Amino acid sequence: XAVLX
Amino acid sequence: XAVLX
Amino acid sequence: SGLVKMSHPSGDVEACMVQVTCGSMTLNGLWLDDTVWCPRHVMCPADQLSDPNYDALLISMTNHSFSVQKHIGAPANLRVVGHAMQGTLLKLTVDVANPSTPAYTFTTVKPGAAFSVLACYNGRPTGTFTVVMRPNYTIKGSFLCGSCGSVGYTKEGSVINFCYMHQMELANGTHTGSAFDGTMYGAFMDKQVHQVQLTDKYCSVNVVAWLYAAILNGCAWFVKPNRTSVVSFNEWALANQFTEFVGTQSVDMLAVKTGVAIEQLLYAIQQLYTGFQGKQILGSTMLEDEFTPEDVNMQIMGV
Amino acid sequence: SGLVKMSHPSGDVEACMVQVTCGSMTLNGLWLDDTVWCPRHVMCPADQLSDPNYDALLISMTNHSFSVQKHANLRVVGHAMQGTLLKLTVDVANPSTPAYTFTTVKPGAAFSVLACYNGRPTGTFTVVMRPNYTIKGSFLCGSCGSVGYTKEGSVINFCYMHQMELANGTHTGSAFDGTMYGAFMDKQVHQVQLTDKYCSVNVVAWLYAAILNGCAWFVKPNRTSVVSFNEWALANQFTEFVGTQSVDMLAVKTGVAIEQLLYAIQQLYTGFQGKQILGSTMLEDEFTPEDVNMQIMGV
Repeated sequence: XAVLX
Repeated sequence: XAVLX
Repeated sequence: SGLVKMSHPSGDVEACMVQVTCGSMTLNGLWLDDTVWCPRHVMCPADQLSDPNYDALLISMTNHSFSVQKHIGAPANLRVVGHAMQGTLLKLTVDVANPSTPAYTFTTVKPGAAFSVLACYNGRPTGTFTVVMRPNYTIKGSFLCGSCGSVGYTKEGSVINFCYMHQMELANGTHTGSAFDGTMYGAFMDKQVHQVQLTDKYCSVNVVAWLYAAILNGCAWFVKPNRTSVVSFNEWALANQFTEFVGTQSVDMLAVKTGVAIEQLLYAIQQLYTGFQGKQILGSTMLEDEFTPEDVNMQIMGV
Repeated sequence: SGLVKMSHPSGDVEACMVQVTCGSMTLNGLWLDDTVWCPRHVMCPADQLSDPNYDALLISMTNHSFSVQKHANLRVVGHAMQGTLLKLTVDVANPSTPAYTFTTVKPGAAFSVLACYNGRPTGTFTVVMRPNYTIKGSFLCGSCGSVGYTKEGSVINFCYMHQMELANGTHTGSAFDGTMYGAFMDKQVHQVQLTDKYCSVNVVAWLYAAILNGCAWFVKPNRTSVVSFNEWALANQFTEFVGTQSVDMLAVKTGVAIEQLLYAIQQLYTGFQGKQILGSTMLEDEFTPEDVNMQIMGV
């Protein structure tokens, strides 16, 4: 889930 | 009532 | 959620703000090329506020009566060599073209449409925010005294479309000002008299935008197979404090992406208008009309 | 209400935005004097996003690995890693660097954000640092390196550089000391966030805003002390209330004591019972006491 932008 | 700013 | 109140970068517009003074009155002006725009009430003495004769005041003036100062950014020495009235705005001419004049137009904005405001005091930019122009031709702004002449605009690529110049407070936190054609939004007049406002109304196209955002976020319990035609909805709208729904390309983009048809959401609005009956949508108990289809397109999706 | 989501004018920060590329990755950077700051995740390639080993990454890099552009052209002549950020040095000093500091923002405090894509400023909004050290923003792919800041007189205080989306509509980033808000790692693993909470001091401000606008139906003589409210806060998802001079200002102008609004909070939290305030049906905690002082009063 954590998405780097 | 209307207030000139 | 993913949705916030997003204004335009204000740098371009910051570079056009000037302070305009006349007698003892000081307020903000907008410097484009050789013209400085500002509210005509900068001419009005305090004891004339409730009933100003602007024709007589303008007569009383010479070019000498007005002075313009640039406080921020590139400093400039200006001199007015011309003064004229355009509706509720002053249009002064100065001897120096604004070196930082952006490509621009003058646009009058419509109910439901969002614009960015640069709030200024004494020629100095102090904050920005976005407002949607209300169906009763007012805005729910944030302005104090000294704020007059603060400007509102939209952008088209690099072209700045100036649409608002702040004039007055009609009631607690409800404001109006001029388009640059010199017309006061809502036809309110620039005198200190109580002036009643029309009943406000939900902006139908924005509510639909908001429901699309809900669906996009995984919230679509309000979505039924049922629908209302635009025309059906539009006649119903006139009777229930909703503006008429005018479809646009970006709305159609939402309808496509979500697979949910416009008319379905209009049917949904029928139902919801009375209350959500204990339920919420993103995540309020009331309809939301302060976001446009372009906000949703922009902030949630690519465009 | 007279309360709007107000951000600082963004001109000052616009002139500092640039694009930074390294490898496949492209994102935004902040150009202040001779340094360009950007997220260190600009280094790693697609299939290491889940576990990068940034130190080994840094080594494999040279000054030639990074490309910096103002969308002049900028030559990077040094690279260093500071926590979760890259500190690049370039051979040209930004001619319009504003007076600035680096300061890390606390939960409840508001700041302005310049959303940027490919080094192009595309818009501003204000946000409050959540009690769980995330932010509710509007950030899409291409967004990283976007910058958040407050302003004091002429001095811009940079407090935020955008890094990642933890879950739908929920974001985080680093302070300019390189630390991440709070402790989140810049890798694409699933990461659990603390439970968000109402910012008590801000809700109090909002209620003072209501009173100033003549909306005061929720005010009663009843009071709850700061100490009892804070014990109640713990069990009810509110932050500890800490008074400040700006709140004190609001109390003096309205004549309504802080602890009357503490009591009213306790009651309103259980339900607005059909009524509105300014005019919502739930508590607002995204306006600070200084917002209220500024937008409505002096001050």
